[PDB]
This record gives sequence, structure tokens and C-alpha cells, in this order.
Amino acid sequence: KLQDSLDAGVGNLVDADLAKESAKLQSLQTKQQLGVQALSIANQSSSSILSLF
Amino acid sequence: NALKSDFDSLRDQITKAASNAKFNGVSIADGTTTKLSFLANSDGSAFTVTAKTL
Repeated sequence: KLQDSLDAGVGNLVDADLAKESAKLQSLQTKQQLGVQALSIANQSSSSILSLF
Repeated sequence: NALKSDFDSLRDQITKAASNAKFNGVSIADGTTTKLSFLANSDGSAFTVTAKTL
């Protein structure tokens, strides 16, 4: 019983709550996708000046 | 005499079982310390828990 309680204690100290991690992963993939879109929009900013000259 | 030897082995088992109950070097039922404190909020208030020696 003591080994069971101690293993349960170390597991409470270390184990991640995966249900939170799944939502964190979903939000982070959506964030990375919007960030690549914003990066492309930043890359296109300099093109317009060719019309000036 | 047999019942007394049983009683003595029983009280010895209580002593050992009470002594070995620790976590990461700290115990509350051991009687080594009167109380344990644990963080309760951002500014450092503690959740006091008093010891109960066994």
C-alpha cells in the first residue's frame, strides 16, 4: 500500500493533464497558421512601390 | 505470554508503519514537525495544515 501511495504521489507531481494540452495544441496550430498568413502579408508590403517609379 | 508477544509485535508494527510514512523527505503524521504550510495565493499566503501524530 505504501509503494502504491508513493507512486501515485510522484504521478500527481509529474503527469500532465492531456485534455488541456489538446486544446493548447489546437489553438497553437491555428495561431501558427494565422502567423504564416501575416508573414506572407508582411512579405508583400514592399511590392507596391514599383508602381511609383 | 503468547498474547503478550502478539501485542508487542503489533505495537512494533504500528511504530514502523507510523515511522515510514513520509513524502519527499517530509511527513505530517510522523510527529517530527508541528505543522506544514503550502502556497495558497500569488502574494505568499500559506494553507496551513497542522500535524496529527500517529
